[PDB]
Amino acid sequence: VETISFSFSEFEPGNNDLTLQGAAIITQSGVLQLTKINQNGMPAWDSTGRTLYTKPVHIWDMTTGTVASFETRFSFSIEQPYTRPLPADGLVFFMGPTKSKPAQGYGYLGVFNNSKQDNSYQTLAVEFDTFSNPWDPPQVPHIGIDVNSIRSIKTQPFQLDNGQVANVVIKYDASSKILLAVLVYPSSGAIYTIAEIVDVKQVLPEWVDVGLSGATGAQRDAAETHDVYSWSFHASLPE
Amino acid sequence: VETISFSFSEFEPGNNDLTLQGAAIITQSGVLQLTKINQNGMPAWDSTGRTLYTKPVHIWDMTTGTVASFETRFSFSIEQPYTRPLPADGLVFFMGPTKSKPAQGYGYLGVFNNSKQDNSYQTLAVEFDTFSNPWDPPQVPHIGIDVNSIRSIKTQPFQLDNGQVANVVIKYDASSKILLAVLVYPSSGAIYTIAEIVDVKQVLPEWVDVGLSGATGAQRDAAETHDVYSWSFHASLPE
Ligand SMILES: [Ca+2]
Ligand SMILES: [Ca+2]
Ligand SMILES: [Mn+2]
Ligand SMILES: [Mn+2]
Repeated sequence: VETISFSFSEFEPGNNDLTLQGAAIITQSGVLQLTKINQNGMPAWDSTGRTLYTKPVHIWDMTTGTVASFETRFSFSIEQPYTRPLPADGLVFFMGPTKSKPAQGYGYLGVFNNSKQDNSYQTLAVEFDTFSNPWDPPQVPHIGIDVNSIRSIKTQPFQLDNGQVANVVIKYDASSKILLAVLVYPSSGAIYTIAEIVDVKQVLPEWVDVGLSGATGAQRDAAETHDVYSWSFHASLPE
Repeated sequence: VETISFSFSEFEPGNNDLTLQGAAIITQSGVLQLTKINQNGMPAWDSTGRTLYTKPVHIWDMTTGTVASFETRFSFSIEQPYTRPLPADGLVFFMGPTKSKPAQGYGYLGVFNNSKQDNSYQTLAVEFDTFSNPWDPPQVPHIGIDVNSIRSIKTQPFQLDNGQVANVVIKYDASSKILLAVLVYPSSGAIYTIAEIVDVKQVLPEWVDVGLSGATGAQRDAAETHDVYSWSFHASLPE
């Protein structure tokens, strides 16, 4: 069995096990700010940032046909400072081709480049979407499972507890092909769940990079914070 | 669309929407004690109790072939007073034939009668097992998905936070056939998940009763509390 795992109780500036991209920044206090926070302490619009675990994950083996099961956990906070314009756009956990570069920002969360379902993306993602784009359900924010597209194969609305820390748990069981996500707000006790069938073997390449990405809006002040406090990951590939 | 739903933010003695069976009683304080609490304030062994919702639920329709999606949530607490003998046995949420009475207690949790996988049980359930019987995984407590058998088709160990309140969320999406269960301990922030594929049409009858059940051990002082503070349920049958 081939296994890989990491756990950051807090983010460490300078730890090479994590690559920062775009506006992404790790504060001295240990917080990962995916989208730029201005001098005045407020989230900047037109911003996109990501972080990738430096080491690639062996998610499945073509020769043997085996597929790994995995789980990732992280705590994050989103603070929407203005009543208008609407806030945007969200953050997301993603898995895809190794050594990828940030894609289009805004509603594409830095992971996609358009709103088409393309197998060439070879990406699987769990989003926490804050702005309703033409391809989105009307309810916002919402959790969404993305398979080779920003257009979720399934979504689940949830209420944002402004500035409060949300605990997220994502798990994929290769035998049942079930990918599930759970979001918990310890502040209010609220619990949300979403799940769907996903055959990673039909989506992702054998080796992938796992990461987090966030993006703020296209017009002035259509922004919000996309801070992450901790991130753990584990994958087990049977032989 | 055929929909049904109920929500007890608390329990009240006398409310006839809930049928109490065996040792289960609703205290003046509004707490549902599935298993007998003696006069000295401790849990009695050799006790089995359950509560059923008075009205049946239309889970699926043979003629049209339509299948209902549902979700249920509840809060419970288990207190294990002694170091020895081991505590036992657990509580569980179940869906099965209407007009049912409590089955065997102990490790069968008042829902099954043996350790066989019999289609005649026509029962689906999510247990929170505190004792490890011969058919169980070695770790207890554990969550488990039961399909016509006390021998779970899938289990998930978890740590008990003694006497603390656990928040449970169980959801079933018929289109994906996914059955998910989540447990959250507000006290510690701990989150546990478990999911599996279940085709209710191959398991349950068209109409079912939904309920909760708890049981204590077969030997003196092999017991624990099985209190439920709240319970909600909702189902929706397409067309
Ligand atoms: Ca969006
Ligand atoms: Ca047991
Ligand atoms: Mn979306
Ligand atoms: Mn068990």
